[PDB]
Amino acid sequence: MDDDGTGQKQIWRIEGSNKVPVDPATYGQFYGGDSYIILYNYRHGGRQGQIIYNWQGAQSTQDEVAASAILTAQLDEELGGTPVQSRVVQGKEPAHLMSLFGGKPMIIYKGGTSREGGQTAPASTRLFQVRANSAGATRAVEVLPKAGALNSNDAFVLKTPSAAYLWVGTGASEAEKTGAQELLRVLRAQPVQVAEGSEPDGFWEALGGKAAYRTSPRLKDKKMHPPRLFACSNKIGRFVIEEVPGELMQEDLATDDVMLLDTWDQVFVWVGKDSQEEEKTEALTSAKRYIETDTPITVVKQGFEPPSFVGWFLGWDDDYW
Ligand SMILES: [Ca+2]
Ligand SMILES: [Ca+2]
Ligand SMILES: [Ca+2]
Repeated sequence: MDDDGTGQKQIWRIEGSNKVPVDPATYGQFYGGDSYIILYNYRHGGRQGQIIYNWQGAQSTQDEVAASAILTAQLDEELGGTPVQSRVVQGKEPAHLMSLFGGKPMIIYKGGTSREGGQTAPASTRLFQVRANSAGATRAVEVLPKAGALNSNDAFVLKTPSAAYLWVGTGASEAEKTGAQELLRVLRAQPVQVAEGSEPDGFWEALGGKAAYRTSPRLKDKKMHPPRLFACSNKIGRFVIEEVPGELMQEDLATDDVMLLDTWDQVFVWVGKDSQEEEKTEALTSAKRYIETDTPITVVKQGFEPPSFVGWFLGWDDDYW
């Protein structure tokens, strides 16, 4: 999409059965627990156009997904059936959508709203994982503030009532460091700059104590064969393996299948709890063959993943399943 993302946009959040305007001063910040509709009006190549992006946060509920479908059909009809329509799940945003925020990162908070609970309040201590893709599109995703949530490949922002830290993994890019700084501007906090390996005591204390975290030779590498994830299933009646594009999200791990994560110097074979034995056997055979055409093969089970695996994902919830 050659359009530059600087057209007029309106953003609404699904709240119950309605779409509700988002504060225009916070465009670019979204709750991961919610669904949104973005109406983007632009002009490119001498012609006007409109796109509706329907963005589904990773923790948004089925009720909100269904509500969004009604709301977008309504909007579509209101506009006379003119917009291009695009459905996007968190982590799978196209470059064009990432460009709508003036070069700022997409910031994804924990929580959101629901019919029952209303708007959740922010935690007093917060941790965000800041990751950029190869193209430079940057996401700052809120996670639980524990030492184990860190990964060497990315930048992190840690905000507490009394302090703020910008932790920079050895593998973190300048886009990630910049994105972390933009997040800190939104949080209205001035950071202590912390490099991986020289953390001050206050940093670990703020996280509830020092602990091992998500690291490996490849996670620590700054240069970047960037890791590829594959879904392995025999559900269609024969065994096949296909790639999972976009940012690597925990939801991409199919609990009824086997997943291959190739980090180049290692291939993980992740076994879903409801996957059949044959899917593991064939995934192991396929992985060995991939490797041999041109390296550890590490088997991991759902719910028992090692930090070296979990570090490649953008956010991880220990109680996801
Ligand atoms: Ca919600
Ligand atoms: Ca990174
Ligand atoms: Ca299966």
